[PDB]
Amino acid sequence: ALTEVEQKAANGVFDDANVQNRTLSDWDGVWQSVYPLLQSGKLDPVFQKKADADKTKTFAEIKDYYHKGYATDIEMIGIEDGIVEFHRNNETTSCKYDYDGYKILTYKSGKKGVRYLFECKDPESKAPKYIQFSDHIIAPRKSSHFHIFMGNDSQQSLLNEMENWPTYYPKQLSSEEVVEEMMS
Ligand SMILES: [Zn+2]
Ligand SMILES: [Zn+2]
Ligand SMILES: [Zn+2]
Ligand SMILES: [Zn+2]
Ligand SMILES: [Zn+2]
Ligand SMILES: [Zn+2]
Ligand SMILES: [Zn+2]
Ligand SMILES: [Zn+2]
Repeated sequence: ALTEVEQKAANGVFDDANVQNRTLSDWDGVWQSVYPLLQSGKLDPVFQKKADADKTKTFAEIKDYYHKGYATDIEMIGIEDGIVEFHRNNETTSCKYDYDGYKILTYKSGKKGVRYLFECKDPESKAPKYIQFSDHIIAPRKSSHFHIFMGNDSQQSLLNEMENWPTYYPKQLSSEEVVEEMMS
């Protein structure tokens, strides 16, 4: 359902003038971490497809890359009415996040991506002070899945993080629906 501008942008190619602000509501819903899907072998067909289409890396090497990438103990994330809550160890934290703009990044490959920045200003909240969404979308559209970076140092410290990117899909998807979306 993507305009070809959207299409190329999801592949990391776009001009800075086409990036646009996004509200937190683009991420409304209940989301499952995909790390447990990795840890149970259910994402293995993704890693094997990528391994078979690339001469430089083996299945195990791709699997280890995404094991590092997806690792997190935030199992679920719920987003609604301006509030993000993070599920961890049978407890949640939550905050009403304020939008703080976006940041356009150029990866070492030459591909580009956009991070959408939010900040918690609730002295009562125990949620992360800074979060960043990144989901291969650069202008308003309901997200299909997202990477999130979370931290309590600064937004810049998050901008530096390129190895760990907890990734989330809608709760209702089965592991096979997740695998199918990932192979596209
Ligand atoms: Zn620019
Ligand atoms: Zn090797
Ligand atoms: Zn709730
Ligand atoms: Zn509502
Ligand atoms: Zn919970
Ligand atoms: Zn991605
Ligand atoms: Zn790190
Ligand atoms: Zn996708």
